[PDB]
Amino acid sequence: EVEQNSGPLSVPEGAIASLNCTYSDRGSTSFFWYRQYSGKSPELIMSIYSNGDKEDGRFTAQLNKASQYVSLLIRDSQPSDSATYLCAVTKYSWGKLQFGAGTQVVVTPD
Amino acid sequence: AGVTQTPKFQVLKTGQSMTLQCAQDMNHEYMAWYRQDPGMGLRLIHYSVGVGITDQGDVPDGYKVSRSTTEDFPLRLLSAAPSQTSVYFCASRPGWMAGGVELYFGPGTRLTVTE
Amino acid sequence: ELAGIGILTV
Amino acid sequence: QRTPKIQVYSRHPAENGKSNFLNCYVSGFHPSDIEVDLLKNGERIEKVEHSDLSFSKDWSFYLLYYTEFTPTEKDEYACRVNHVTLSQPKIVKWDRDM
Amino acid sequence: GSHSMRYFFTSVSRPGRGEPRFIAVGYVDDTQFVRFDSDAASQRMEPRAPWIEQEGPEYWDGETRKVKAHSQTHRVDLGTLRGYYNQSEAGSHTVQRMYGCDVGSDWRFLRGYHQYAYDGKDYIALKEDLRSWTAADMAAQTTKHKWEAAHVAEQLRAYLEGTCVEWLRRYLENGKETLQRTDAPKTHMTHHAVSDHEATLRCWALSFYPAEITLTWQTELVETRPAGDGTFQKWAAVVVPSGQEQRYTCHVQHEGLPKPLTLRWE
Repeated sequence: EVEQNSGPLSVPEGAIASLNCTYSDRGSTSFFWYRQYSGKSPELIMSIYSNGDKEDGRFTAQLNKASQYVSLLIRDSQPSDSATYLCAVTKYSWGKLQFGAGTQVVVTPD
Repeated sequence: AGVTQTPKFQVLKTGQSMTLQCAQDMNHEYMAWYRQDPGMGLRLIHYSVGVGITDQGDVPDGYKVSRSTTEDFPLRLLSAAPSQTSVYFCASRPGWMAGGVELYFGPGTRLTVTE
Repeated sequence: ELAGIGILTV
Repeated sequence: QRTPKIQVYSRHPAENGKSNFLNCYVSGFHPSDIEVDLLKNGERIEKVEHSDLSFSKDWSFYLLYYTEFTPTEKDEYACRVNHVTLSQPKIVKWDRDM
Repeated sequence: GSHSMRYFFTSVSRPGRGEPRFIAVGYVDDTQFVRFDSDAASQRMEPRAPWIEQEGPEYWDGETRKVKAHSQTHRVDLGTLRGYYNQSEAGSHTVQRMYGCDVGSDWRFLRGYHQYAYDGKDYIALKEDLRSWTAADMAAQTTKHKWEAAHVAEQLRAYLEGTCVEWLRRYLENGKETLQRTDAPKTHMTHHAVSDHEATLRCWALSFYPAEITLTWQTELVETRPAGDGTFQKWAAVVVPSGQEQRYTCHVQHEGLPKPLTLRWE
């Protein structure tokens, strides 16, 4: 069970988009965010394993294993970041990936 | 070149049968089929950890797969039902022992089953 | 408790 | 290749007629293939337990071999170890104050 | 009052004799608490300590699954490594892996480890920052590139600073009677003449835990050894001119002692 708010989230250009996601299996080890443009295919943009923050480009992922939530931050939001962002959680390398329904983000022109 | 699927769009009448192609030239040991329905996110149908090896996913009923080579992983619809109306994604990656983590997805197949 | 990630063939 | 290091000793200070344990501690060797025997008057003792194979920071292996015994005045105990790095088996005799 | 959890993995190839032998053991400090042996009948993680047995089937299911995965990768490792060094199939070889974490007397993360060896030599190792690798020779470099690209270091770092530490604390608590004990060494001294003008003084430390100890004459020094019942032994010797026995003192330092001991021939 991987839970996400469907949205849509309406965020102004240049602002910071704030997405989050909760999972039920405490033993989960691997956490991912996939991006899916409308009518297209999911594509991995972030992965995170340790508690705290991880930072890659305009993307920041945040993980709290204690509270069992994982977050994604998008800095310098652009219209071209308008998509659905899927949360993905598995346990161990060989574990089956569990996908959330995704949150849609709409980034409006300045 | 990534992952290719065939066809990208398809309409079917109830009871009809169809095979969705999926090919990949990256020598990935692992391939899998997913379906996306509005508001649910991705559900695993079948997957294959290697040539000749396949196993059932979250929702395998009504579907059959084979894995004769590394490159191909076709999905057979037995008798199309309206419930099977969805978008179908093929995905692949190296095996986990080799460091495979990211799933590489194909373009998707939009499939409509009419009554 | 063993590591469930990061153990890979050389 | 690294030759085994051998210690023979008892779990408790030895007293004639008191139950004890005879130990043979081998360490610092490589590879892990090794044969360890506890001897009583020059012949092999049969009921001999051993620890599970582990190693140290320098990657060398170590094992504890041990058996229950009751010391007497006449009986001589020793440990015999054979390993690829040894031309002939090595025998360490049990001196009860070492 | 620092504590550690440490796992050791050994794989030895057996040319023409089937599967490689695989040996895994787990330690909390100087105390072993789990093991797996590919040659045993159970084919599962086995308890080796009374306090780990309270764990339920999910734990054992999890550990058996991971330890099997460990043996699979090492099985493949032997084949791969034989190729990297251009060795024939005719000989036996060894690969070894060790990893784990240390916590301080406050049970906060202290340090982390992960090292790999082939035939008893350093092959590749995670540096202290847990963010980069130390690769020895030409062959290890290829593994380094592969593991860099696969983000292995990020994964191991998350385990060592997280899961390893959290569980290490869990073990310490559950086996507190076993693991958080200080058995002070029981000491005594031995005297034996080695000549007409000189004698040997031997200082004994017995039945202590943990293994860490300091023996000092104010020298023949054997390495600390297990007693077999969960305690350790050590002694130290000096050769002394006969008659001058009283001038020498043995000094014993150990966690279980409120204050260090001093012993002279008496």
